Amino acid sequence: ITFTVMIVGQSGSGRSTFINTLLREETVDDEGVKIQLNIIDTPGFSLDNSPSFEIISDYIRHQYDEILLEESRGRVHCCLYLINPTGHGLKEIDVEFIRQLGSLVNIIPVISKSDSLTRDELKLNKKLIMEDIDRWNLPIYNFPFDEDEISDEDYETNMYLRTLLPFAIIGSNEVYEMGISDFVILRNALLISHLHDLKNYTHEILYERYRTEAL
Repeated sequence: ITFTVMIVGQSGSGRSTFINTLLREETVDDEGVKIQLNIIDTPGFSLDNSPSFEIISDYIRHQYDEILLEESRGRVHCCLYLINPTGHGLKEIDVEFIRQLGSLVNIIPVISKSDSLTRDELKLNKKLIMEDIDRWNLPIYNFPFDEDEISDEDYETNMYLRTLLPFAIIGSNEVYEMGISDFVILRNALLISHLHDLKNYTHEILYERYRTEAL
């Protein structure tokens, strides 16, 4: 079971060191069965450095184009948008990127250089990025769940995952919190299940909207 995850975000901190904390492609098991993850990185952008995102937008659209093509005779299931912190909430480029591409790819916001900030600094930045997501109605993957199927306790876990957003993912992968533990290392089973929901979300609805756009 192959999976496509793309890393997008500014040079600022280090978009090149982030892939290591897990254009260039890189490949990396369930409850016995083999699961090969195909992570792909893009160049870091700055509003003036605009010709670097149109090719990401093209790649995404083009992957969805070659499926729709095969259905008439490789697509990205998750976007890890690296946000540079400190700089009060979300930038105009961070905003303009995720509103367009948020309809085509499952964007999940992450925070770069997490270890170079305090807990109070991190709480703040988390609060603001989320405040700018609401204000600009930014279409982010907010862990949608099957109302009847994925029920109770697993719901409580999903409410907690959403809480960790924007993911400050550092060290041995790990996500940082604010309040039992400071670093959260996701159950191998849990990460895979979500990957299956992003794989399914980009096929069941995200490709469906793009298919009913050209048709």
